Amino acid sequence: ASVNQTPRTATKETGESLTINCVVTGASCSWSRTYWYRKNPGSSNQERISISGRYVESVNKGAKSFSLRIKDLTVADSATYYCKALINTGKDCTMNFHYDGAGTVLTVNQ
Amino acid sequence: NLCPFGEVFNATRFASVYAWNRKRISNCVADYSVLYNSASFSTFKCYGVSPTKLNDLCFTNVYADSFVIRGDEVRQIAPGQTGKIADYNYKLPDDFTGCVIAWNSNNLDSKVGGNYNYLYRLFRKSNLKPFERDISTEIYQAGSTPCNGVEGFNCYFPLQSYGFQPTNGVGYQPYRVVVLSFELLHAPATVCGPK
Ligand SMILES: *[C@@H]1O[C@H](CO)[C@@H](O)[C@H](O)[C@H]1NC(C)=O
Ligand SMILES: [Cl-]
Repeated sequence: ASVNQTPRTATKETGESLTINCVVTGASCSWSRTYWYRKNPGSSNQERISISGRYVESVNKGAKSFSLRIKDLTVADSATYYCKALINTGKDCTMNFHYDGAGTVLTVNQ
Repeated sequence: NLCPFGEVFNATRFASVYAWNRKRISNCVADYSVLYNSASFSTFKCYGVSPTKLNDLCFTNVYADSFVIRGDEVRQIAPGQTGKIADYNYKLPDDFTGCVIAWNSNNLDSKVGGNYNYLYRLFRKSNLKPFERDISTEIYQAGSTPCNGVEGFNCYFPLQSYGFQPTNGVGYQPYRVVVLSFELLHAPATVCGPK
């Protein structure tokens, strides 16, 4: 059905870190993480987030969740962050579509 | 009783080509004349069967694959084609028996500022076999050095967004595609036409 992404909004000072969690919801079928991405204010572009260095990700099939962690936050990290998953659906779990979380609006100050 | 072809063509959502969908059609009657007598398709090509004769034919099973690609890639959805789509996303066999149908879907699948929700695979260690599907997301090692799951030079994420913009010319616009496979095996037929 859907992906529940938390937190929906966030404010942090420079140096802190942000953790985002995405829970696959209303699914009796399997799913997989596709990627995370950001939209910068005033732009429609989706910038995929490459996982390395200060971007750490994890996946927890037991809890039907996947997460992203961002360390050493800077002002330019202010953006809305999204999680994308590929989810099987339908009676026999025979179809698949991509679903996005509703996003985390990150504001970074100082 | 009546095959659910409406659900395939009319579906509000379509798959990304790399994660293409397949619907098995069986134990039902199919009136294909509704398709071929429709002028809303930009491509309608059959291989090994004449579409007008479908309404008087029976098959063991029918399969309906669906996905979105750009207009100038529809050419790759044919037997014996090469290209990123044919090689790395959706491959028909050389002896394909079925029909390829497509139409411009700019008015559903384009978005102002760009629709990034349709993806394709850009790299792969080897070509797909016919009707193989690959939904993996491993970093692609394009040079000699192992990537160890980290992106960088010659270490590439293998999926890429189309980014369909309404201001794009028609070759770059999204096309919805339906591939019908007609399977004939030594078994009772379960998909027949109205005759
Ligand atoms: C899609 O739905 C409309 C509903 O009015 C129907 O007339 C049409 O035949 C359907 N398309 C197909 C391919 O069955
Ligand atoms: Cl994490």
